[PDB]
Amino acid sequence: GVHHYTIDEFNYYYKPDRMTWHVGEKVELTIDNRSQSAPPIAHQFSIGRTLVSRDNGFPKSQAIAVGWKDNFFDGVPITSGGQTGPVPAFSVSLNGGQKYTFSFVVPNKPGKWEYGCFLQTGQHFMNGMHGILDILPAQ
Ligand SMILES: [Cl-]
Ligand SMILES: [Cu+2]
Ligand code: NA
Repeated sequence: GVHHYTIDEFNYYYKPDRMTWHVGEKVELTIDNRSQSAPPIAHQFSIGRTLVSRDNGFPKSQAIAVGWKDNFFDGVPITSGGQTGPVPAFSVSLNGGQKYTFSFVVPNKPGKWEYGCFLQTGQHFMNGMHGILDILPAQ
């Protein structure tokens, strides 16, 4: 069947912050921006590998996240309401209280992926806004 997954966004973390899918699973994923602040803030949800950070040539106690080198959803056909097809550079951006639901088949990309928010020049990411996606081979 279609498996329903929900990832809630809060300042500055995801619930759940860990998720496990199998290759070939039918997934319907809802990203919901449940920002609790006054005012509430926008959040990003991107699945990728290999973190890119800023560089200025000086060392940092905390590297400033700017994105993923590898997008998990590259080539992955997605359905969301009336639209079907792959989305170039797919990332989910939501104002406070907006949600977005989309469905796909988990691609043959096994192993450890990460999800993250790069907004406010990586301050959300530095504050904890990232999680881990494990892709298991089809049983
Ligand atoms: Cl960020
Ligand atoms: Cu965020
Ligand atoms: Na988002």
